[PDB]
Amino acid sequence: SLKKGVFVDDHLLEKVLELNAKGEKRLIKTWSRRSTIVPEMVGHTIAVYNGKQHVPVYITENMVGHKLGEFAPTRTYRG
Amino acid sequence: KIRIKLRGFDHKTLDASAQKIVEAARRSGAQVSGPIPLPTRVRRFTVIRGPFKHKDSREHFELRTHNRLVDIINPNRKTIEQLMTLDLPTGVEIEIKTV
Amino acid sequence: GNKIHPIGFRLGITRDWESRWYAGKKQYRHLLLEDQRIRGLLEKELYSAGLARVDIERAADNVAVTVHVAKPGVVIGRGGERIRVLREELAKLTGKNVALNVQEVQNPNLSAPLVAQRVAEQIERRFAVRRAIKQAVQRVMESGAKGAKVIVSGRIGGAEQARTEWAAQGRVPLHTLRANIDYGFALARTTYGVLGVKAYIFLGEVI
Amino acid sequence: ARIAGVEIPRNKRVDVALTYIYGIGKARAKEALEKTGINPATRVKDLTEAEVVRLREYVENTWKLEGELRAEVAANIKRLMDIGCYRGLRHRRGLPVRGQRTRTNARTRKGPRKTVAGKKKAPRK
Amino acid sequence: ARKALIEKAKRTPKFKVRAYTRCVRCGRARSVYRFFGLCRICLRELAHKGQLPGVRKASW
Amino acid sequence: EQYYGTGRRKEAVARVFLRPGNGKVTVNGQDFNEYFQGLVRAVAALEPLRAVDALGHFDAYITVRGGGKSGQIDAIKLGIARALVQYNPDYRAKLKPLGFLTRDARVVERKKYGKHKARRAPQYSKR
Amino acid sequence: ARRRRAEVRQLQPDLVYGDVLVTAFINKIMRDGKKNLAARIFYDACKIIQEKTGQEPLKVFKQAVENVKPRMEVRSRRVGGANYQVPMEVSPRRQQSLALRWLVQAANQRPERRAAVRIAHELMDAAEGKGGAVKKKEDVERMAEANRAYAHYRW
RNA sequence: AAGGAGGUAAAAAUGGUAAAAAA
RNA sequence: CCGCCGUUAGUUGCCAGCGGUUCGGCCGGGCACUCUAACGGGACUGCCCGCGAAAGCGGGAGGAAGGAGGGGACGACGUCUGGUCAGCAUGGCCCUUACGGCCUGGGCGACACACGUGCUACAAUGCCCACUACAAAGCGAUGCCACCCGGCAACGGGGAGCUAAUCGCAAAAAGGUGGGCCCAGUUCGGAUUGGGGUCUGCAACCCGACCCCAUGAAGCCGGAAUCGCUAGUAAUCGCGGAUCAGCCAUGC
Repeated sequence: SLKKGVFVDDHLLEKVLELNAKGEKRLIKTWSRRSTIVPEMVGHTIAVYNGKQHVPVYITENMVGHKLGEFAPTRTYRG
Repeated sequence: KIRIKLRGFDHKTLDASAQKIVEAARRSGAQVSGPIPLPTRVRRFTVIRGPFKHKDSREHFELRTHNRLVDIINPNRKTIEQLMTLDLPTGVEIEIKTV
Repeated sequence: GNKIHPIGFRLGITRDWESRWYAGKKQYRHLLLEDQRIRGLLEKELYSAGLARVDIERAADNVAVTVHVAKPGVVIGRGGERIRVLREELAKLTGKNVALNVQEVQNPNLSAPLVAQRVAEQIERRFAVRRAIKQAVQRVMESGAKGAKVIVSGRIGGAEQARTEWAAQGRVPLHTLRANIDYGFALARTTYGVLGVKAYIFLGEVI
Repeated sequence: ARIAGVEIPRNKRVDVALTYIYGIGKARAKEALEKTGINPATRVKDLTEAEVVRLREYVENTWKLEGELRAEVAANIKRLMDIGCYRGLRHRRGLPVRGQRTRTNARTRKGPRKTVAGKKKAPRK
Repeated sequence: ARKALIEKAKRTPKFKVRAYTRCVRCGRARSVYRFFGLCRICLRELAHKGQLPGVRKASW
Repeated sequence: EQYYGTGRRKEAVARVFLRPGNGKVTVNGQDFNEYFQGLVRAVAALEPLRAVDALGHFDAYITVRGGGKSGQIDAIKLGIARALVQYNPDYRAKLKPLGFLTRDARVVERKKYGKHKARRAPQYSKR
Repeated sequence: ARRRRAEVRQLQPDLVYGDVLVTAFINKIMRDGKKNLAARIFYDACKIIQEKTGQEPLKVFKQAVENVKPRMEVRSRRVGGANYQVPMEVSPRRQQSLALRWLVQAANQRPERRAAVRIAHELMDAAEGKGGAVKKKEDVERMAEANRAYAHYRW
């Protein structure tokens, strides 16, 4: 992916800074499952946008520098 | 010291030009470097038969453009004069370059 | 049941392009585009009196609006006026330097495009196919070819089953190279569908 | 010769003898071969114990092998079960971790094949 | 669809990696020879019609 | 004064110049025994001057480029067989039943479309 | 074809010795378009024979040829929904071909150390008479003999 | 060996597939 | 289109002729020779020996070229109620603030099988490392990029030349010359996979490619049956292009 820098929405930065400016209520409703789970996202509920619903994931650490929607399966039925 | 390049579409009027032009230069001047045959520029195209999904069975096609060269030694008034305007290549353009 | 384009077959020395100018790799595309739009605009809004050749000579800005038409008079204008607006429509849509041409062939039944054009015209106005078309083949053979194959496909009077109709007379060797065959295709369009009109006129050897 | 995990290669080029080891390829072979000193072309059997001991000293010190390595991988795999990242999601599914193909080919990341009954098709004649 | 597709290529979008070829004398994006700006069948028909310049019925 | 041979096979130009001598035969800048080192068809192409025994009595300049090495060798056979047929048209009449006059008829046929190797047809199915 | 009689077509008068059969055997050792190293291999083998024994290479070659000669080869006869398994007096051309090729695959069969070595040792035993291609020669002979009921059942 | 004809022995594992219709 | 020869042509070539040479056809000069591309010539059983009621036939000669000289583009009258209104047209039919447009993501990459076509393999004609040469074709101006430097590499920084037979892709591989490996799942095979970088592009999770360390699996030559191939053809081996930011290209 990226090499000199790292991709994440700028709106994710700017909206981290706000819900950090209050330590406010839960839910981040990203309408783009792209944007890396870059360090400063702590571990809050991510209702990432699938195409169907809003997959809500409680982030940990074992996932930091690796994409958000990289955690939503979307493709139903496995084997 | 005059280096003229022939850029054309068909060898026919291409050499037909080259004949009179070189002679008219030999006419109103002196020695003229004969119409050298620069390797004819040809392009490659490969389409198929019909629109409907067939991959194999086809028809190939190719672009035909022709390149040549003419030089002289003296910038005579009369050569310049004639070999300037006196032209009708219709569908052929050329390049004047110096050396 | 094919027939590789007899005109695309003629490409040797038996049919010169309908566009001879210099195109240098780059500008060549836009040249082809602009020019094709000229052609296309002509073909309809210049129809009136039927043309074959859509030839154009160009180079640097210079344009040659060259046409082979089956009539010049009632397509040049009552005072050389039809040439005016049209030529300047070209010039307006192709801002450079336009130069009209209305060369005329003294024979209609010679030259397949327009022959087929009339052939399609008759059926377009709902005429009995086989009769009139076969006798049109006979018209062309009252003019003087060595062969004329004017086939006509599509819906024949409707009846769903759109076949193809056999009309011809005299030998036609479109396989042969030095045969010099003008071939012309006319689009037949009935209010009940689309029919095809192919004319094949064979001229002569030693040319 | 148990330098690495009970690793005993025997009479051959020291390079191949060193490559017969987990966590040590041919590149790593010539690498430690230039860092410990020992000559590649010369056999590993007819060696001299001093250069040998200092060699194995350099070996395990600057890099590590099978023990931690595969265990470390499996721990990153525990993370690949942490919330089950798509990587580890499919790695749990017993399927390729890449995003390749599963319509047909999957004969190594998964086993061979598990026979069914086809389910047939639509007209082909 | 089809009409808006031409406008999409006509207007030319924001980022570079969004453009796509288009046979202007037929209207198609895939396999459009970006020398003539024409598709495969567009190209074929225009050549056979005794219209395509430079090129010839290749028989090498 | 010079013995020249136009040597061509599967497109490769063996420009063959000749003066008399012993065995000085330089192929495009190098001796024969390196510019075609290892290849066994090399010595075979030395046949023409061997079957006329005048292999010695020559000091060659052999410029040879294009196509392929072995092809160049065959092209050298042709260049020789054309160089001597020049300065003694008597060798000519006897050299034809050996074939040292024929050039070639075996060039790489064009990649035929519809098949892989110009004739090699792809696999059939049906079932 | 069915109008023609095809051909055999002259091979190559050996790029060295000066004999068709040498470069024929070379032609069958040949690694599909790589006559280069295969011919090289065969020749290394030859000169190695001439460094082992004393008998001539072309001589022992003719001995390979003869010592493996399928004088009569087995085939099959015409009789509708059945075929008689029928041997027949072969031609010297087809015998030579079969032969040399059997020496070829017998040379391939040996699990030795190198190509030249293989072809060599193979040629030693097989020219002598204690080889595999020879075993199949004698074999097809036994087959032809046991099928002497199919003597006038030759197509 | 030519045809043509006259009396004797040969050779198909299986196959269901409709229909007002178009000239 | 392609092999032999002919006329013209000379910033590709060229000492073949001569002068010099940091000894490079680099510095002058020629067009014969390579060559490049237009008009040509040449082969017809024309001729020699015999056979056949003829066609035709064997053999032989001159020939670059022998009896159809090699490959192409050429595909009738017409069968298939073959396919495609989803490239394009065009009869009807239906919908019409939606069966129309945008945008955003997800997706057409799913996996329990089956099959078609293809790649590299299982290997000592072998693979690995070293060294030196002969390609035709095509492509290339916000493209080709030589070049030097940077980095283990990916690739990046500075930076000559070209709308090109005159600058570059470009490193051909096979061959060949020197050493290893020494019959072992082997230094054979690169599949799985993690560990980190770059490059693309707004942005690479599902979804790019490239590189560096490592894991180094299956696989020890494939039965019922079947693919292609008659001469520069099999096979082997490499190369350019179309579309392209990129690349799923083992495709064409």
